Amino acid sequence: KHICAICGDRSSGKHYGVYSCEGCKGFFKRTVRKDLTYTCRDNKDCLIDKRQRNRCQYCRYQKCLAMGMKREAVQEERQRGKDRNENEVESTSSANEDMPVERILEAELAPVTNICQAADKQLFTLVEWAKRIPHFSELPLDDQVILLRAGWNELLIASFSHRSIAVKDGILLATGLHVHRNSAHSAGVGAIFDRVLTELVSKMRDMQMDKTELGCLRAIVLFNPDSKGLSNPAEVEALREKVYASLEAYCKHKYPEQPGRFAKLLLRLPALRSIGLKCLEHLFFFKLIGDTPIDTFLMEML
Amino acid sequence: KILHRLLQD
Amino acid sequence: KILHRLLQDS
Amino acid sequence: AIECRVCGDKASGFHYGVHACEGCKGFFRRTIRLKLIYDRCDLNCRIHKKSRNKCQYCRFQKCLAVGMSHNAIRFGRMPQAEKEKLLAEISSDIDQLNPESADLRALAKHLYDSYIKSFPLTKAKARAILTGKTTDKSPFVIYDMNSLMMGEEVAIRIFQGCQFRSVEAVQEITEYAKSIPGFVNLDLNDQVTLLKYGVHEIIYTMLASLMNKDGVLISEGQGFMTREFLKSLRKPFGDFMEPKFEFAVKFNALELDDSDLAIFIAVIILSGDRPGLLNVKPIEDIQDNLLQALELQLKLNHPESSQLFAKLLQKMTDLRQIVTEHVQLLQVIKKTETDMSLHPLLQEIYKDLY
DNA sequence: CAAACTAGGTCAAAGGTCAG
DNA sequence: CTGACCTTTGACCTAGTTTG
Ligand SMILES: CN(CCOc1ccc(C[C@@H]2SC(=O)NC2=O)cc1)c1ccccn1
Ligand SMILES: CC1=C(/C=C/C(C)=C\C=C\C(C)=C\C(=O)O)C(C)(C)CCC1
Ligand SMILES: [Zn+2]
Ligand SMILES: [Zn+2]
Ligand SMILES: [Zn+2]
Ligand SMILES: [Zn+2]
Repeated sequence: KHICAICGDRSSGKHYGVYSCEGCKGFFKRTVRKDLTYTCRDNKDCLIDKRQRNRCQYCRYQKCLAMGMKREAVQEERQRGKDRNENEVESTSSANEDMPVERILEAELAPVTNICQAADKQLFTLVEWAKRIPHFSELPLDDQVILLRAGWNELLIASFSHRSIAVKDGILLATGLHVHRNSAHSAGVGAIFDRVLTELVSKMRDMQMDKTELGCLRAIVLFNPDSKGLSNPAEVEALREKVYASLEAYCKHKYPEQPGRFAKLLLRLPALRSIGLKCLEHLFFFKLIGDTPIDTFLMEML
Repeated sequence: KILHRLLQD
Repeated sequence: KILHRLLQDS
Repeated sequence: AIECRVCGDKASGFHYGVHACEGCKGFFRRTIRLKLIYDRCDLNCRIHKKSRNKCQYCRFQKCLAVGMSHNAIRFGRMPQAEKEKLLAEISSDIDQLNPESADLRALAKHLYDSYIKSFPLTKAKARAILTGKTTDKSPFVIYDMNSLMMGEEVAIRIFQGCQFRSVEAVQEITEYAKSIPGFVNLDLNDQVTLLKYGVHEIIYTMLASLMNKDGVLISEGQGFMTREFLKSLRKPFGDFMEPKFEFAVKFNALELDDSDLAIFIAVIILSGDRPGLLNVKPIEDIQDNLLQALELQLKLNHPESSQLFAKLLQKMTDLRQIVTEHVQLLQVIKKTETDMSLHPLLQEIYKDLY
């Protein structure tokens, strides 16, 4: 009838938007369904013709994209059980506490060159804290490192920015120093420091952030499924949804007068990340710049 | 190395 | 300060 | 505006004594016009628009429970449609459509409408153009110089091809903001602040609507640029778009409709955690009520999406995540290049941003 | 009867499978 | 893994039913 716009072979009609041969139609499908990633061994120039089209997949799929084949034109496996849930109830009545809030709570109860002293000293603490947070230890010892590497930064900040409740216009490093505001501007890090006071310390402060609620948030910042490397992201993404659940309920119990508290608690997260990124910025600027005043645990962390 | 150690145990 | 214009003109 | 008793999408009428869609209609008739037996399935599958074509036993079984009968067929007209013309739920609309909840859905509708008149290309349009189910011409794909050359330093033509867009979007977002219950009443200084920081987050959210794993719709949606193409540009501009694509892949999994995007967007413009705000209590006030409105929009649109509201608010930290990371690259450019003819509107917004 | 609807049929386009 | 070849879906249109 027609000619396949991808390889030249005879096209058996239309498939996903273009005139494709039955072969190419199957290639596109499998690629999209099993979500595969191909790489070219030449210069992304490999020629596609009925003879040598299996010569290189990357090039072939791109020939597809270009000739107009649409990915969303593909439906998914008309043969799934699509239910990772166990019959009836997986923890009778949800248990709500598959991620017990008490455990976290307990786990929580367990100028510049001065800051980093706290950091290092505090970085050995994190393994302790995380170690105590349920389901973390049952995770692959690799993902544990990935999880803690990608989040030590944020976890550490959200810890002291709470510890600095009261103590206005200043903050207490984990060891004992009361680094006060004006004491930073001199060092040149007055911009960042102030942001911590105004969108963390402050906000956190006027909210009466329950020492629990904090730990519940640090858990969410820990169980970050997006971290690159997790041999399995689905599991991590889950343990976070569990914690969304626990904390979510924990406000229905403790703060019934505040329906929109759960959300207000989760919105402390965006700022915790900008501030967190801007800080790394001020570390890869104090390290490669040979000022090297840090210790040892800050070497693999960077 | 460090993170791996503290985690090792 | 250029935005002031789009917020004040409908 | 009726739905299907079996899967969900709008029904095409009364087929075999029940409101069914064209798909479920013909599935039922095909199972009968041909003695068809689908081996049991103990699991009580949830029949929805998508899942509908998975477990055949579970689909047929269900539609027999909804009443579909070969002996319930009915031709003609609707003599007493007037009876069931009150969407047979106007009694739960005096119960559910209220009290301090009838307003929430009233706020949503308002925004969904303000959103539709503010932006030309909604996620709806974009998904047709993308799923190809439309009466249009397939977007002109652009996977290299050859195709790009057919538009009517290259890395830059494209880069500034974006900066140009933003400006247009910014003007659009702006009017959308000026229709959010109480945004004008705020102190002009925070009205401006809320936008200096808003637009960006607003953009990537919108921008992700016209994106799939492979590319992105451009120029009104009549053009499509391959991810592979962009990924391969002049040394600094290669990575420029990956983060946006990564984010878009994640954001899309949530499957939000324009209705849900329309409220989420308002929630971003109204965030009392922005630097330089004076009257924070006012702002936060609008937000709180908007969040309370979005939470209900999601429960009623995605009854079975576990923790969707929570997950959606998490994407909000990934937005900042991008934006600040984008600014870093935009910073780098100022060095490894000398022609920064970045538009003067982008200048305001961009300069001083954290 | 005209107008307001449906059961069926039809055919392009999606889905599957399983030697090679 | 491919892709020849076979099964379903379901959007759209026709021919006949029922209400006013
Ligand atoms: C890649 N596309 C799709 C749109 O993709 C966009 C990506 C990023 C932005 C953010 C802008 S760009 C900037 O420097 N600052 C900003 O706020 C805006 C749009 C192109 C490319 C060329 C022509 C038209 N469309
Ligand atoms: C916040 C901040 C900074 C970054 C430090 C980092 C990355 C971690 C600190 C952890 C602490 C202080 C932990 C604790 O003891 O609780 C810098 C140096 C740029 C200057 C002042 C503001
Ligand atoms: Zn072909
Ligand atoms: Zn190749
Ligand atoms: Zn249906
Ligand atoms: Zn089933």
